[PDB]
Amino acid sequence: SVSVKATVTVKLTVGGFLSSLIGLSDVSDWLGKTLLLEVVSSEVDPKTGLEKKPIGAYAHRAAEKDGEVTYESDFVIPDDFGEIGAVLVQNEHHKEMYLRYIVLDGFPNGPIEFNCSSWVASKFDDPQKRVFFTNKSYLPLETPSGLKEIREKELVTLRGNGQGERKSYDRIYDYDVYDDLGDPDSSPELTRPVLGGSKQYPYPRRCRTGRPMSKIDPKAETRSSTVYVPRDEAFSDVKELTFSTNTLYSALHAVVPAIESVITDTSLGFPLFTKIDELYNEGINVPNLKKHKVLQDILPRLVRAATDSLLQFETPQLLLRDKFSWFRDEEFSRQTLAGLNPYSIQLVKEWPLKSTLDPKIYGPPESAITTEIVEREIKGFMTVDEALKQKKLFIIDYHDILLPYVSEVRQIKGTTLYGSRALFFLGPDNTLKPLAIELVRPPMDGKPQWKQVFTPSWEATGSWLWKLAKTHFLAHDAGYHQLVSHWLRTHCVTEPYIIATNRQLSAMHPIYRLLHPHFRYTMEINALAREALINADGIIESAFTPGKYSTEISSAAYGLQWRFDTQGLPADLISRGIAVEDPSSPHGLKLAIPDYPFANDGLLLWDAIKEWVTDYVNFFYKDASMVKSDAELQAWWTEIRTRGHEDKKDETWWPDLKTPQDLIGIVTTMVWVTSGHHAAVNFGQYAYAGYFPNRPTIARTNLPSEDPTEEGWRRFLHKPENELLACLPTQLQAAKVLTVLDVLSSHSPDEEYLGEHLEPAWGADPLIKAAFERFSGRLKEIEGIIDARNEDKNLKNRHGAGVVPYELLKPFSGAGVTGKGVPYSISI
Amino acid sequence: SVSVKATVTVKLTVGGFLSSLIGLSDDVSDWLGKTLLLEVVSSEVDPKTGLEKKPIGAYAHRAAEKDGEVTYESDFVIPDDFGEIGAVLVQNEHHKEMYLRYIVLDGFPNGPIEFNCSSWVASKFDDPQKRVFFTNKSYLPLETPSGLKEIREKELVTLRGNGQGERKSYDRIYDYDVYDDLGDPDSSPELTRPVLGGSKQYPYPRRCRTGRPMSKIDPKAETRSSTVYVPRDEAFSDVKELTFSTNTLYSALHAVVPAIESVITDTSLGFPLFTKIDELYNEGINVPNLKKHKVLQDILPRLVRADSLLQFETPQLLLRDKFSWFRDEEFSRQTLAGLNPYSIQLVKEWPLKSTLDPKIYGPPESAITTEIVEREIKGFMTVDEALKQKKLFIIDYHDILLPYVSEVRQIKGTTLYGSRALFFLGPDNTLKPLAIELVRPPMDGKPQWKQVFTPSWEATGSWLWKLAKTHFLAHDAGYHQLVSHWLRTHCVTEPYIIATNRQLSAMHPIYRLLHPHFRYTMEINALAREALINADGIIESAFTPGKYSTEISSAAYGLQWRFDTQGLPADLISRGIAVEDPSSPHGLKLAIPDYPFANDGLLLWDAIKEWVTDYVNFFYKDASMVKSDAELQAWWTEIRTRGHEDKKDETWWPDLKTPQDLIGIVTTMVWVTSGHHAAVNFGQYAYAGYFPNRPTIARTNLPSEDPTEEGWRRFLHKPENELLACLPTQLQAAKVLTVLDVLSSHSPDEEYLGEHLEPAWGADPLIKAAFERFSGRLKEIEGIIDARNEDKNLKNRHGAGVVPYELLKPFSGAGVTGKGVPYSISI
Ligand SMILES: [Fe+3]
Ligand SMILES: [Fe+3]
Repeated sequence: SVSVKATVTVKLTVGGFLSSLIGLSDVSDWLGKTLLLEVVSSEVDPKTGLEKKPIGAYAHRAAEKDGEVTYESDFVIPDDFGEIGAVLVQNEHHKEMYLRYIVLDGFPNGPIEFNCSSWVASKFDDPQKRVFFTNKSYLPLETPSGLKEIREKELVTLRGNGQGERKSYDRIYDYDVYDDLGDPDSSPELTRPVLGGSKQYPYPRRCRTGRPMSKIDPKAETRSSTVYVPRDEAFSDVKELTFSTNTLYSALHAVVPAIESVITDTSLGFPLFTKIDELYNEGINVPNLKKHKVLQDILPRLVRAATDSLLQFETPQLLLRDKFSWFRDEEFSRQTLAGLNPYSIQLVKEWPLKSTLDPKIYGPPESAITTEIVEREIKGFMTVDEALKQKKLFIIDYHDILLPYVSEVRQIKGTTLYGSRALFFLGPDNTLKPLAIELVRPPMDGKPQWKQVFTPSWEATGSWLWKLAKTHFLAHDAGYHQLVSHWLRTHCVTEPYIIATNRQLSAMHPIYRLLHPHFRYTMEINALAREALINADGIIESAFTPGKYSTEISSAAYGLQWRFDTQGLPADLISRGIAVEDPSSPHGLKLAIPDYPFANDGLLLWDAIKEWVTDYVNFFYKDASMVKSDAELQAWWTEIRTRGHEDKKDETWWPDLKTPQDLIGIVTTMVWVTSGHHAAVNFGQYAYAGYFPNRPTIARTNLPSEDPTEEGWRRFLHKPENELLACLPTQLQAAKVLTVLDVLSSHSPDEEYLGEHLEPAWGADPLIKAAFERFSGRLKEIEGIIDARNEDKNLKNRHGAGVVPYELLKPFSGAGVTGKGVPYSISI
Repeated sequence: SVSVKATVTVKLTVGGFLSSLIGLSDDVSDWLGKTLLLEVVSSEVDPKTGLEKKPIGAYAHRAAEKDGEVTYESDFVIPDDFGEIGAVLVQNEHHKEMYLRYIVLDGFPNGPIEFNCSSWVASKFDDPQKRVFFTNKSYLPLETPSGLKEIREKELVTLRGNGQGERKSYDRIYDYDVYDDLGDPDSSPELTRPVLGGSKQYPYPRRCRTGRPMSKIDPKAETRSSTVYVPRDEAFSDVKELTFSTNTLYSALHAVVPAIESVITDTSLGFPLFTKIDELYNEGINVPNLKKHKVLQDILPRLVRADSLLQFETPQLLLRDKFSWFRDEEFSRQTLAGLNPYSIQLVKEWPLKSTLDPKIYGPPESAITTEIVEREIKGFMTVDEALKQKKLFIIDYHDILLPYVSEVRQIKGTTLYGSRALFFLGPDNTLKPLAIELVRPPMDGKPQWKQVFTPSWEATGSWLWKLAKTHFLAHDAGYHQLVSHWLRTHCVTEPYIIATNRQLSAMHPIYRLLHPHFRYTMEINALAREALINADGIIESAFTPGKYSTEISSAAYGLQWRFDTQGLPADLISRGIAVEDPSSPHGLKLAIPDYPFANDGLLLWDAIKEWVTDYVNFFYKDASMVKSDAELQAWWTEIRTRGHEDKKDETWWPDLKTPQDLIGIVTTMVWVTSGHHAAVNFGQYAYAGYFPNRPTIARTNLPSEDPTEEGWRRFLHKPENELLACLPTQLQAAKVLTVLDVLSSHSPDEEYLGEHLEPAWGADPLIKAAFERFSGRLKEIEGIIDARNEDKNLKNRHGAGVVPYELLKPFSGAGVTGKGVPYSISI
């Protein structure tokens, strides 16, 4: 018999810490007397073939260091037991405890580490014993015989039965539709359509919460301020208060209601551009502030010291470099390639431009952007048909997706809408020139279709109409960026992958341990987004052009455009006509826009990631038969298509999962989206939209040339800047958006950067640890490649007088709003 | 024997009132005087002897006291055989001078006899010779009544003086003398300036002789003085209100400006933020040494408010559009409708080429190229089609500026280039800027530096374009202020005024036609040679050429100024903007059809010319009457040979032999004093009050001129700090903004072209009728212009955020209205 010492390290903390500290509803009641431990053998009883009996041991307290308590248990294990493959834990305390890790000592051949990083419920809440595996990873068919049944049982435990209201201690991962965003029990004006489950509103599923349905609106799930996620996905409880989720929680439920308390007039615009400059210079006095000093610690870039507090915004990086760049047309076009939404521009392949909408409903489909209008601005270089053949015309085209909403959005007080197109021309020095913006209003109110084209002009009136048309198009791009490029294609579509990973891949599965850092933090951020960002009267509705139709439009974009096989960066660039496969070219891709900072730097990250994923997959899957025979892997991919993205389960574009290369393609796509895609659309938000006239979230008024009256037109001619002010966000909308965007762009102190620190199971296997080291080195090299590109005067889309260097895909960064740094996961 | 009563009306006031009120240097009781000796002069000689009858006397005695108008009174008796009275002589017994408004003779049966005096009558102790005032009837010299021939010629002798002496206060002597009082070589060899006028290298219009002693350290320099002499009646400030243009400007240059120079002590302190520039208009500067005046808050309300607060009003350009000053289309629109519409000219020859000495100034070929231009315009037409169809236009300062670059570049706080700016007229008749070329001549051993800048699609070329615009705009500011404004109006006009008083009798009809167009100018120019264009004056302290600024105006004078291109039609033809075409409006086909200054100016030209035609034709029935007018002939000769002596030999001076010749000369003169001056003067604060739109100086070189790796990186990192470093200092900005707000303000007693007539004009029925037609034509033009500013097809005056072009509307109220055309150069 061998003597064994079990050391259990527990973190000192409590759930729901921040809510109290900032005032929205003892230390001795926290920790328990003892913990029951059971060591589990990796091998079944030889000869009998049944599972050996776990050997128990109760564990008691010992020391307290660095905010972490140790629990100790000295026991003895028979020698015919074999290696230990897992440990079972039961909490006898009446409250949950957070277990950091477990070390088994006294073994000759070495210490045995278990990575817990989990809350262990009070047995009185859930009597089921928790199992923790060693850092050794196994395909299902390689599971040690003594662990095969416990592996399957734990998966059964996390799947649950698809019923019941989820309790805070549950660990059950399952799907449901977005039926929780409206508030019909509060007003029928807060009623919202269910997103997911129909041909008309397709949508990714989210984590099932199972709260009771409303009696007023039986399709709506009742609202709660405590939105369930499985217990360990609520990372905010064991992170510092500067953690992303904690800072965003504080902004949405403390700072924003405080803003709404001092800026009560919801229709008060800025009367002067100087008043906009005050947001950054003098700020806003907010006398209302519960626990004001705590917020000064949590949000130092926002809440400043003094019984009352000052809300004051930092200068956005765009303005620190060039106070005037926001109205230069070349910076407008530069930002389609290097700004916060690099995902919309595509190649023009058909000419003239023509809508696909039913002309019997939406009016004449021919674009008002004419060949002669184009040649007026490019002919000193080339003709239109020349430009088409040489891939020099590019477009951002929101016409067909936005026009079906115009009539309805225009019924909302304080906003309007157009179908819009922005046309660009790639010059000889590889910089974009904006050629035209077209704005359409469909036939409605008995009037016919309204349609105009605006261009940079030689005279003041057309020049001002151009500026107002940019404001409208920019507001459409803000909505598309926030709802589609950002919310839909990262946050929203990823949550079903997370759910399926926990439902179908065992915690000891290698692909689970590969995906895990890329999936942390996201489910909890998304739950807060459903509670306060994309809900009825939430942040986006209150400040973006489409109002209450904002989230529906992301459903339409999902149904119309989203497919898994174009989410990887090469396939996205190819799909938009920006690249063609070319063995001669860097990365195998010939770019029709050669200086495209987002895409140039993204392909460096894509290759580095792919090579890491290749090394990892090849370590565990030596051939196609090992892929096809992995029942967990196959069940995982199947559930992603059939439940997570159920509304697209029948589409033909889903990749096969039959070879190791198939798996590499699938994983690289997922983890590129959660790291670099999200980073590129997320951490530049304050830099470019913090000074909101550069990127307004809403254009509140129609163009003066839309059915003008003599008196309105004369107002426009007299004081055109006042038309822009009346069109730009209100003071309340500006403060709310700036507050949220500053938080979203901020790297928390404990941000986990792509390829900086390895996972426990990765560092436990020498060949994986080595591959991670090569990955980390590749990323550090990429840092140096990007830094040189930002000093290259030939790359005018990232280097120039007053130009912001493109750093959003530099992997590593310090804390704060730095404009660089790529986390593993969607963390904010 | 007829009994007549004289009613002299004298205004209660004293000379130099402002200088006391502004605390820099006798009580209402002692102001006036005791008696006034009046002598009536008959217009007819003795029909027997043919000798002049003697004048009938009478002492006038202080009689009444009303309305700041004290009247003297004198009853006396005139013989039956005296004749119609043609003049009255006046003598002042008081030790102080006095200012008479008018003299009325009551009693004669044919009506009252009214004498317009409007003049200061000195003490007999300073000048004993008595003062003659004529009736409002006008006479050519040969038509002079017999009893007035000798008095007429001797008043002219009195006004001319003896070409020597030092001019005293009470003097009324008009005479010429060169520009040798701008330097101050007697307080630094640095504050020394050359003499303008006299040399084939420093030609210049003459100015009013002051007589003050020469320089103990420099033979060719006149002493400096706190009182600059103009003939006594030309010092109109003494009888105008404190709000009068000359009074407000005296306040600014001698009170406000020194107070600013007392706080803002760092002559190199730039603006650290653009937000600091905005505070000029929204918060002001605290200026302490201003409550020493507390009169400034009444005289300069737009400026001196409430340690006193100097705050500036928002210029009109920014009221319409905070952002128009960034826009390339507003830059180009202002060559046609801004404060300097006189520089743009048609490109006739391509390619551009310098006329300067290649072995001193480098290759003369321009870096503007056909392929460079076609890169922007081929969407509309080729270069050859553009020159053939008159679609390319230029403002070219290269050859005049390049010779000064090396010397100006030795001045700390400034630099210089030779510049060209090229434009293209598109199909809706709006201009687009194509390129600016900046040139530095070979100096310091380096070759010629020459770069062309254009509107760009990339941030670096666009910021270099912005910086090139700043330099070009500084050059246009200097050329506007020194040439378009100072030289071609104020400066070249003063000799006309001098010659008119020297050679045309006050009773001469052309004297009386010209008088309102010449009022106020001489006193303003004296204020200018004392505080505006002097060594270390306002211009030198804030304008790109610094100490070389006035010389450049002499250079443009010598190189370019000719009398026969100063009329508006001849100016337009000379610049290639217009060709003579009987079938176009005004007989002129305009290459730039929507050209607000030229369109509106030709309306005024035609209205003025028809008034002058009517007046001249009333008095000169044929060429013989023009040829035999010894006064008129001596007038034109003195203007050529003495007023503009350095050009007296040029072949372009018009002849003066026919009524039509006279109409052309006068119309040219009075267009310049009214519409020309108004168009370059009263939009100054509107366009240059927000000085980044029109900076008076560009203090730093382009970053692309022999760049260092480090400086180039500063430029890339924070390009708006390059622009701040180039833009005027906080001292320079506060000085120019002060001056321009004053120059752009119409005093309340501003006399607008064709509103009120002169006394002699209203006295003759056909002249009055002709004036009424003139006045109506002008009122009509107001409504023509008002409609033009509502025409959306006239994109150069109508559009979103665009300042209407109102600078040549004839009538206005007081203040900085941006409209209204005075008779004269009044500010
Ligand atoms: Fe995000
Ligand atoms: Fe003037």
